[PDB]
Amino acid sequence: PFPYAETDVADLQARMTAGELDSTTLTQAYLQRIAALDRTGPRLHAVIELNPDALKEAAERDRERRDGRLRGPLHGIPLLLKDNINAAPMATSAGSLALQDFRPDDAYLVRRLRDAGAVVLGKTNLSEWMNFRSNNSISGWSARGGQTRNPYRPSHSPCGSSSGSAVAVAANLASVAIGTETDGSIVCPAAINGVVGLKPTVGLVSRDGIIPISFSQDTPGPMARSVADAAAVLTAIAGRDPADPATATMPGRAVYDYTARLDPQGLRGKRIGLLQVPLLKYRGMPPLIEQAATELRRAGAVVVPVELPNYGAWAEAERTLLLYEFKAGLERYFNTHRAPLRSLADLIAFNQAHSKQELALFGQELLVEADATAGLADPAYIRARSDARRLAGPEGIDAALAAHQLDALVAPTTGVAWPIRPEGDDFPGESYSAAAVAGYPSLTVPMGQIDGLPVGLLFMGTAWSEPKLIEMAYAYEQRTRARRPPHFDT
Repeated sequence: PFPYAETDVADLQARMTAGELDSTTLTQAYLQRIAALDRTGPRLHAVIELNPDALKEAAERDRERRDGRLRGPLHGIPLLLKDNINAAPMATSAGSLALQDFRPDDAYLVRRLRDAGAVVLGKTNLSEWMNFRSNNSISGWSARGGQTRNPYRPSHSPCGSSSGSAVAVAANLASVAIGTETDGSIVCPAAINGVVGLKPTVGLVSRDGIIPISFSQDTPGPMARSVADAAAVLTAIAGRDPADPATATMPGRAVYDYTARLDPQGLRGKRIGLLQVPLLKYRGMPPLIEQAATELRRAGAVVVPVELPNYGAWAEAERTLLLYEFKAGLERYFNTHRAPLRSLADLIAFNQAHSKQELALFGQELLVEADATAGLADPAYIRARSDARRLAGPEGIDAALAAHQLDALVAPTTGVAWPIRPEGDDFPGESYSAAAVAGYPSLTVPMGQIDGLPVGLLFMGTAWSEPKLIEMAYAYEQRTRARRPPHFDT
């Protein structure tokens, strides 16, 4: 029995405050569990690199605690970081062999987490290049990290690209983790691995020190077994950073503790739109989404059916903006952090020179396509960026919210995990693209399982609605508690 299985941040903090546990002992527990499950047994491959300073940091936090000098709710809490997020002295590789020895200084959000007292356990594997390398890619695979596996059923996909962070949290390999989303990359693997994932409004959390895809859509976000844990993490990482102009665009930026929004009455009087989307009829879904609507109502919410007409009509425009933004953003990142690659051409050339190890399972067609883009002054890009955002936000989520005076929209996040195959992902559908493309907050909470595989309930709101989304998600979670632990089905 793993003694800290399913234990919240608040409870770990309580055990430490009482002296029954400390950071060093807790960190040792996770390290030993990683040793037992990650590259042997079920071979989850969630962790791409351990932090050589993890135990040094744990010991520092415990020494501080013994002097009665705490940093807050995350003091001594071990967590994992997706390996597109800079954190010394580890590499930040995006899963690529080209960056296996590239060890840039801490990302802004990592500096914040460390000052908050969190212990960085290590980095987690991801779909190589945040799944922007090929349309034939296999989710959760990278050359440097191998194949991340779903702990519910290790033959099946963890989704991604925040694959290792989702898996690690679900399998109790750390307390909490950080992921990043461009479109789906937090909430998809969170849902698929039966955990909570929160993708904030773009700009709430700094993107500085993260290997980027999209200035318009990218955001880091917390991944955790519970909403309370996710809220604690968000409190620590939210804030303005002059390095990231997107964080200057937040109106009424105020010091805010999101754990104050953990109200079991948080759904009373709320109005929720149940999105009329194809995933409602996904095989096995109707009983779950029906039960979820019912539980929302039992918690005191009003739940009404709502359309988001032409859901996905931004797809073409989004693909275009991502290609352009990936080239421009990556090349800027490589320059800023003095990486050993400086261009997308360099990366493409590296991969061909290392084809046996990098290109054996699938190609790099999307890298090539992005590299072909003329740059950010192309009016085609400008129009695509503007169109995608307008369709998904003002004309999508906002129009639906306004027309029915709603606080949030909900839908099943995605379908269930699919077999890991050389052919690449057999993707079932999504309801998270609107929020990702709008740059608006979304949050997935476990709502049950189909055939023993987790499914999530996705909440979405307008820009800067995280406090309210968190209240509503928490109130839902507390009366359902639909997460079950994985048990590594064969």
